[PDB]
Amino acid sequence: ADLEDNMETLNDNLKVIEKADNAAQVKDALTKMRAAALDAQKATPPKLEDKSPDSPEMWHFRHGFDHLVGHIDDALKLANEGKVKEAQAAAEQLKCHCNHCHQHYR
Amino acid sequence: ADLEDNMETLNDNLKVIEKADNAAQVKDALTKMRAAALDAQKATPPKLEDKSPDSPEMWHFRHGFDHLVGHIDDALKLANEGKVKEAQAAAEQLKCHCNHCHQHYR
Ligand code: HEC
Ligand code: HEC
Ligand SMILES: [Co+2]
Ligand SMILES: [Co+2]
Repeated sequence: ADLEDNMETLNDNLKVIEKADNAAQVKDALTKMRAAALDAQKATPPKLEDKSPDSPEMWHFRHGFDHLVGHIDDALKLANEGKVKEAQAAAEQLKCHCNHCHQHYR
Repeated sequence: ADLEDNMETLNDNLKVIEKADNAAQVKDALTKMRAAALDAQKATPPKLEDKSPDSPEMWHFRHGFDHLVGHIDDALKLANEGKVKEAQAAAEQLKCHCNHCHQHYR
């Protein structure tokens, strides 16, 4: 998988969670999102290839993935409690993370 | 001013930007929000009253204000460049910062 594949996995699984109505469905989708975010988390993206690894811009980009993963983890815990609607609300709140990183990068 | 005061300032001024009758109200509201966020960063939220100031919880709470201030500063720069519509568009995205911190700590 590459960055584009991981991003499509995140995109589609948000909608799977929206469409779902049970905890198993939400858990499975969040687990796939976690794997995609972890797969994309470590690579320096093309626009930052020439920046220092500890540069502010690279730091903020890496933290975007770290924080996204943290909130996926929190949503997964809600699904594992059987709290379907709370997990779905947490998943919808992930969109803020998506848009924030995209707005910085583009 | 206390944390409740700071949050009222943030709420009122975010809505001012959305409803701004003229462009100059946007910069004025962003300026007040910036100060409210830096004041709030010096408070302890009720749900974290029993936690160490070095807890992961207090660290993430304080950091949320630094990140909010960074995006307020980006919007202020747009306003100061005369790009007030772009600044108003940027201000609407600030709601993600409010929602993220609230889901943890409000
Ligand atoms: C940075 C820390 C990111 C986070 C968090 C998320 N995405 Fe992303 N996304 C990122 C990059 C570097 C790119 C490629 C360059 C570009 O500007 O497109 C993308 C791209 C996408 C795409 C494809 C283009 C598009 O239609 O927007 C999608 C569909 C996408 N990203 C989805 C997505 C979602 C749903 C996220 C949150 C769950 C998300 N991304 C987080 C960088 C980052
Ligand atoms: C953490 C980093 C926060 C950010 C960013 C924002 N808010 Fe907040 N808010 C936070 C806490 C911990 C609390 C609870 C305070 C309490 O004493 O109970 C709040 C509360 C509010 C409220 C309600 C205030 C009240 O009198 O009960 C409002 C209206 C509010 N917050 C608004 C608000 C807005 C609009 C923000 C973004 C611009 C925002 N807050 C950011 C913590 C944090
Ligand atoms: Co968080
Ligand atoms: Co940012």
